[PDB]
Amino acid sequence: MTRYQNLVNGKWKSSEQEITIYSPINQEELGTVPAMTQTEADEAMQAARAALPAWRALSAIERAAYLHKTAAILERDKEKIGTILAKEVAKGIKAAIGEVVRTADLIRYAAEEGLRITGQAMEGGGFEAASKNKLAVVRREPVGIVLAIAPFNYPVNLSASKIAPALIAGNVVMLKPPTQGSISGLLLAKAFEEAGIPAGVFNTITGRGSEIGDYIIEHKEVNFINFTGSTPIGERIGRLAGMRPIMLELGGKDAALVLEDADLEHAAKQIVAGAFSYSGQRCTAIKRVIVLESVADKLATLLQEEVSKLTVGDPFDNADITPVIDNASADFIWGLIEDAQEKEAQALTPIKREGNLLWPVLFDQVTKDMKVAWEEPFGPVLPIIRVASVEEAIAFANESEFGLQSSVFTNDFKKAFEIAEKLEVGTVHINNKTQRGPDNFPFLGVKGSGAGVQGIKYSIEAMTNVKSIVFD
Amino acid sequence: MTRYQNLVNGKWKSSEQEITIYSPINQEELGTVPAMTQTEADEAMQAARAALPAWRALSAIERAAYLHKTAAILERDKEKIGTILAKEVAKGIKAAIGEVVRTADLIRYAAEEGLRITGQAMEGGGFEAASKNKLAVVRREPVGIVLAIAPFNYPVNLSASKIAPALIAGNVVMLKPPTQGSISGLLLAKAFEEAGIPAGVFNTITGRGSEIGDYIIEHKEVNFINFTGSTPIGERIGRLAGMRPIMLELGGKDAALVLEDADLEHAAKQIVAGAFSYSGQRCTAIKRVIVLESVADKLATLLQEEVSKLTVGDPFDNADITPVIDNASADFIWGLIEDAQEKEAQALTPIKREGNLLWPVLFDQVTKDMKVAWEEPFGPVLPIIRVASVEEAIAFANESEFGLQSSVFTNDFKKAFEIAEKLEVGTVHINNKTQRGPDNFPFLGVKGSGAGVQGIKYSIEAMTNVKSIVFDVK
Amino acid sequence: MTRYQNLVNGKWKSSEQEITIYSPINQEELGTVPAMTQTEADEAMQAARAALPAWRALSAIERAAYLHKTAAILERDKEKIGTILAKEVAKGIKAAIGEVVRTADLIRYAAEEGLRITGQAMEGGGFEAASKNKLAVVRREPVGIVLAIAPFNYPVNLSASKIAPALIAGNVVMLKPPTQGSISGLLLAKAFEEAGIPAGVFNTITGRGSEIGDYIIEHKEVNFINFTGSTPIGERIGRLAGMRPIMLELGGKDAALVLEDADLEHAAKQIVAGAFSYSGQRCTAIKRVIVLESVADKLATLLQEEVSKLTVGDPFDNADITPVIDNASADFIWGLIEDAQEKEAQALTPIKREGNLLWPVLFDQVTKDMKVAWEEPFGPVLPIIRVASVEEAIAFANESEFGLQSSVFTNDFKKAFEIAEKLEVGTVHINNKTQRGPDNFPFLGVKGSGAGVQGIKYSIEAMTNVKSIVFDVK
Amino acid sequence: MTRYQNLVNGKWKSSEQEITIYSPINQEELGTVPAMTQTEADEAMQAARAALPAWRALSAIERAAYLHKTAAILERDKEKIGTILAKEVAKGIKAAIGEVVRTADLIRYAAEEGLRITGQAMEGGGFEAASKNKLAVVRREPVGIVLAIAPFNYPVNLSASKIAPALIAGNVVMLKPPTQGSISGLLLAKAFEEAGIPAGVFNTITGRGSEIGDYIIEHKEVNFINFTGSTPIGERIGRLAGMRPIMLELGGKDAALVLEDADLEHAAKQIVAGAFSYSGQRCTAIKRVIVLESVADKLATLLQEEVSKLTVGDPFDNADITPVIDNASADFIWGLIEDAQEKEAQALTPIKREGNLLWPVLFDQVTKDMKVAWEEPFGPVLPIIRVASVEEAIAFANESEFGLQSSVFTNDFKKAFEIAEKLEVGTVHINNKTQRGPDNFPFLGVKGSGAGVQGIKYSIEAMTNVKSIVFDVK
Repeated sequence: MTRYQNLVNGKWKSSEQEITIYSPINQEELGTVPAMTQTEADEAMQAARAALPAWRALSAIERAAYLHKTAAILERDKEKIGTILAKEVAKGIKAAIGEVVRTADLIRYAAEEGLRITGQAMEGGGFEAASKNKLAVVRREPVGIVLAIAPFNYPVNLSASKIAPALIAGNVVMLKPPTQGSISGLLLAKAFEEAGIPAGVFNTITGRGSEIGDYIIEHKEVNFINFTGSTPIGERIGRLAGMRPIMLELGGKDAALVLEDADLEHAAKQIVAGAFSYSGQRCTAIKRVIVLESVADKLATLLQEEVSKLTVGDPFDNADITPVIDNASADFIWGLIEDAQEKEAQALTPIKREGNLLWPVLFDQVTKDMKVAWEEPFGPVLPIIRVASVEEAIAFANESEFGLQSSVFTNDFKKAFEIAEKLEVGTVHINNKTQRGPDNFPFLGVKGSGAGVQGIKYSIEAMTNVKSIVFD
Repeated sequence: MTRYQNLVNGKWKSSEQEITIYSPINQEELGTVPAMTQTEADEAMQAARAALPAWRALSAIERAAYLHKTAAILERDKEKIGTILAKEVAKGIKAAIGEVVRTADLIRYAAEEGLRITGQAMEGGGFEAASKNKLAVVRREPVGIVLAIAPFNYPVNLSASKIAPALIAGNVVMLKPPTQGSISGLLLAKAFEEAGIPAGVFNTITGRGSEIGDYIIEHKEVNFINFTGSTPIGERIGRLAGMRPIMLELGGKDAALVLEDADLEHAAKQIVAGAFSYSGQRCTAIKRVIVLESVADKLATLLQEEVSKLTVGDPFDNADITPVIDNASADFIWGLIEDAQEKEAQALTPIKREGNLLWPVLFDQVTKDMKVAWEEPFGPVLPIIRVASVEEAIAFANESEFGLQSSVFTNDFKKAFEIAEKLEVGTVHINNKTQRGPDNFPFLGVKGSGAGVQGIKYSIEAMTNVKSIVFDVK
Repeated sequence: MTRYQNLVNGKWKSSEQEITIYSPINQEELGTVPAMTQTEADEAMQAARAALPAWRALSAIERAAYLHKTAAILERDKEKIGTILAKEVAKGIKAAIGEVVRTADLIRYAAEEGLRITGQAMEGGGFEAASKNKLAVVRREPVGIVLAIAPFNYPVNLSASKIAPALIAGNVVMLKPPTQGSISGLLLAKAFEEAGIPAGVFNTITGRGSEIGDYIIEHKEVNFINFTGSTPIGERIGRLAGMRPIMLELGGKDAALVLEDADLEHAAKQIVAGAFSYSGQRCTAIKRVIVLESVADKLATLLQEEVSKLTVGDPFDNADITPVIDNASADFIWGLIEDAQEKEAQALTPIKREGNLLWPVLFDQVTKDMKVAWEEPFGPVLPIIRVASVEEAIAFANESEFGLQSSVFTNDFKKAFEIAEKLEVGTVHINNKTQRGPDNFPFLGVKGSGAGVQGIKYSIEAMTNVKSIVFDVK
Repeated sequence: MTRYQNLVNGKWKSSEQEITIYSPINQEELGTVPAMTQTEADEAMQAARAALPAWRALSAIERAAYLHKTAAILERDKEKIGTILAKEVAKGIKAAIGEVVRTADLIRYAAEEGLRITGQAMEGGGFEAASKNKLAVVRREPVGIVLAIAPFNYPVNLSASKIAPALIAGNVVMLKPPTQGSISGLLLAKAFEEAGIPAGVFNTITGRGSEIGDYIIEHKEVNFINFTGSTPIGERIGRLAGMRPIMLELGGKDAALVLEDADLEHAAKQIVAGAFSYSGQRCTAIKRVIVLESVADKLATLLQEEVSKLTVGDPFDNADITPVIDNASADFIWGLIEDAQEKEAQALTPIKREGNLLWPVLFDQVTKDMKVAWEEPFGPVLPIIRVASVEEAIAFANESEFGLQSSVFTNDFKKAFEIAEKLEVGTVHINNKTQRGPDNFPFLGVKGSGAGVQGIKYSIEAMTNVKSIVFDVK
């Protein structure tokens, strides 16, 4: 048995109690991570508070050098990290190695982007002539101790997208890796520690949501909460964070609005790739197709073909559809499928289940009464909703309680721009699948899909405070 | 007996139950504002949600034209608005007219600044080569409905600072005027309605807090809370908002760090002019003087002289020290003064209380144990703190619960910059009093002084969502 | 016998000699302007140099107040300015009044844009760790005396697009109104003097290009040359300026690339409006149609139908084509037409001339051998050029020695956005005619079509110097 | 006898004739560089024009990768290029190694800077309601072929400061290394070719100035000229470029204004370090001390001690003062010293010459009538000027014909910031010496000291053209 331990104040620490992690594919005992106690979690935050000053007292280029060394150590260990990440969140082996290398690239970009944050030198005289001799120098300072909470679906990539923009800002961070995927967060901590980052600048917390989960969020040293997860927990984090600054990125039901003049082969390929990447267990995925009744039949057949050519197996065979993360989620997916299937929705793809591994289901003839039309599954299920006009498509898309992303497949671009401006959403992709995209691109969700704006530049900006120095 | 009404959906409505306003000067009946209910608040919110699309659909220059007309009408009626404001919050008559003028300037600037917001057009090829043919046209969109809960100390200026940056961005607003100062907010609504602002884009909500307060501040149709007020109430609003965006401007106890190499005459003038303005009832006022023991005696002498030159009396006599707004607040300042007196603090100025009319009190020899050294009085009392080192001064300043603004009074700007970067505060004024400043300057409070960055450009960017459209530049 | 004067040092001065101005439509005496001599130009430069400091030492808000007063006076005299402008450069009355209104709006926008020029505060610690405690406050200061040389096409709009963006920056302006249109530049000067702009801040120089034309461009007091005109004079004064900053706005041969999936009725209307507005005498006009071979016949029919509805007459009837500015230009345009006609190009519209008044001529079947395919006519002539593929269209468009603008008419925007990147122009309009456009938008020409970037923000930026004030914050 | 070759299409060519390079230290043989003819320059131009589309096409990550590899190879061969550079320009050996390291750092910063270049996305709503639905995507495009010609001062660093910004912007470059320092530029080209930079995107041109040069500047294929050198040559290049964009960095007398309250001990050290780094042969070195008469004697004594500490000798052994670049410059500096010595200026340090090696000379009592007070010596001598007031100091500093940089040694930053706004320079260092600085900081000269803004971001923005793709959104 491999026993992993938390990085606290530059040191490795085990707790009295431990948590054992099991593969979502084999249920094989994968390792063990410590289960910390409220007191051991205070010690970690006191270490962070004590390491804050000497760390934000460095120049940006030195801590950027630390980040670059971490990225190099990550990239040389891509297979070692990737195989256990694949084992732990049931991800394809090429996909896991891919996110490790994409994480290294994200860390490099964040290091060189937080290294160029310039301020302002505002003047006074265009507002009043009595304040004409007052220059204000508006620079930007770290918020302090940033607590990053990572999702299971990307334990290395979303955690790093939280860590690195904080660290380059002069900002001490504490990571809480998810319960399923804590080994990956601890391997990221291993890379950070081997890079030589000072003691207390990067710390990890592992435990059970019952003991230290809400305690670390409501702590006084914590200055910024950066959370990725689902809306039930995001609502709590928003309510009990207080007046304190937060960044939440919760779920979404991204719609693929397909119109009359649309390249339906391109639309079908892009929709299936987006919808069934990582079994649909990703927040930025197409989770409903809203297509006009004129082209809906051609689109349905094309989608059926694309979904049929998807391989459904083991992660290490690089299957397209690997088993979902646990049995509770598979039960939720099966409930959504049963509700849709008993309400007379034609299933264009076979519906079958072997434990966690459940087959991609493509539903057609979906109405407003089936729950698969409204709820985010995180499973390989894709409803097809048929509407009469583009106005009904806009109304149906905007009737969701979520608003991350959308796709507006069409051929007229003034029409796509009109539709994109009418969609209550954060990002509109025209003629493409929804992505978190190049990570310089902004990433946000509106309505109940999040709070704050992600992306490297905006993440670096958000975990900082502006300070004006006003003189004559 | 004047009965004011609420601007709801472009029409003046009144409720069957009304609140009476009494001037803090004479306790004279000053008017009567509606005290409306849950359902009337629902109707106003529905009117705004219906008024969005036709107002979001307007171009920026048309929305700016409405705001320019509002500012012209506000400059037209300086004396009427100013007299009613002076009566209602016990503010000097010359400073009430000045607040109306500053409000008109603020909303002109907000209109011309919000019609000038540019998006980004970033590319993917600098991040990775597989995204080289990808353009994100990232622009800005309204949040929707904005609550603009305003404070008593500036009912016209600090409500327009929330309204104008919201309306120019494409938002529609609910204004909740303060309990004491509601008539001033309704007069600002008069100006807005007379400007021809479309129906439902500006709405006002007056009522008893325990009825239409937490209700409106947690409605599902509210998209942004913009609140100025007290730190406890700000805590509750950050709680009740949820994951909705908020701007909170809360209290602050601004420090005036005075060092040895400091021009003590200028420091004394700035400190008194900052501390005893509107009887200490601002949030960016000097509230602590932290001075090195080397120069503390000369500083105290100059401070005492200039506090003594201050005028106490009637607002219509343009007195520097007008009555405070409540009996409860007057009792709060009295309790702080009593705690300082009982604990052997050297009062350098007479302590008097003729009703609401507290007297400007300059306390010296203030220690860490008195409450006046740690609590925001919103009254004309100014403690003097003595420290033996600049590090000790920085530690004492950073022990505060508030982080709004601070002054460093010195002659060496290199060390002034050092101290300024060491102060846990939002703005540092070097050799000058703290102030909300040229409203184009950023205005924030770290710690328990608030959440969000204010200032005209910053407020326009705050009440606005990011929308990016990503497509292939093939 | 109306006599106009030059605004120099806040006062009006006439010279010994004069230039008589004749209407391009009636040849009737329109007035006289002074023919300044070199020493008078020196005195205007000296007045400007003496007025620069106190103008620089104002607030942006005060200079903006001056600019706003000028814009109000301009909009007050719409018809008085517009009638004379139409008489002097043969614009339509509606066109001339619209020009004056557009200049008023441009001055207001430039005023409100010059108030919001923010500098940056740069740190050295990102570049190297030895410079971490070193901060650069990089702001922007006026270049000094800007000389604006205006065109005849827009003698009020393309003169205020140089003066207003400079006066807001703190720069003093010397205006050289065009030879035809000099009355208009002195009528704009009257608005600036009635506004009350300080003495020396705005001065005018009307003379002969032989006596005071390279003398003013080669003066030592001039710190920025802002010129709009034709490419030969632009080449001359670009070489003639030396190291001094210049902004050249020269000619263009804007192409309308029309593709097979284009909406040909929209394309035809857009092309005709752009090509024959002000009878082709704009720099930013469609000067050639590069239509693809498949849709060329249908596009030519639609183009012929819409060129046949254009009213050819006099200004005061608001005709579409009015007489060209002078006889030399009519002769040059006639030479281009004759060359095209003898080269066997089919003329789709009648070819007729009545003095300066040329009828719009639409040429089809134009090859690269005809001079109308390459040379800019500044008159009512539009060649139609047929190509086999979009590669040949792009090659033919890029074979010109002028950049400036282009219009790609198509229905696939990922194709228009790909052709736009291959076009060697400053601005590509997609499914619309070329235009200087919202004056907030960038306006630039590449190749031989200009130097520098205009647009209100970029004009304000370019006529300023960068000043960095690096110090230590240790 | 090493034979060096020019890089063109990724291949090394040599010409028939060649120029021999002699070290300024001992007139020793360093090698020969090609002396190409005008036809070979045409072939290099054509190679770059052919390489441009494929370099423009590939993404910014890929160009940045090439630049990063060049920087790594420069780090690898510090010692080789360092020793060759020290022999070639009589640079101190540690100074030469340091220049190569700083060059690699500049390459890396420019590559990472070029990825972040983001465009605007403008709307027309706030200028006009008519064009509310119009959106302009304003991005940035390379000029084409950039011609960078380097100085002898820093033939590796001031070469790279032109190569890297242009070449990350998407431009292809060809470098004309100095006559004395060509071997160092060819070693830079060696690093670029070894990194695997594509063929034709980086070319090198060496030869006699009277043959290829001037022809090189006047070529039709050159789109940008980036020159650093002397003011007389830069003025010729400004005339000879025409309307094409240029960026010129020329000489300067960086004044050191020392005031009453200045920390004289710190000012003396800063002044001597700045004035005598590389024995006076920098453009941004302080070449002139303006000091108030009351503190002038103490400042002069401190300056004398600091100058006496300086070591004179051989570049190996790391002498502070090393032989000047050639004998013509040694004669020019000696003529300036003779003129100063003639008119009763008291030298505080021995005047002494050993052919090419000059001793540092600290002159006092320098007046307006001596040439050393107004001519740039590019040699180890600085004058001290006595003034009676701050206004007199500012007037004397602004009588110069050069802008560039200047230092104000004081203790009141509010006074220094006021003197900085009145000094006609590009950058003003408060209480520190003039320097090109963290290369992220803006570097500009304002009057006869140059044209354009350098600095890494500013040089990237200068090498590029604006492009708009205005289209309709509704």
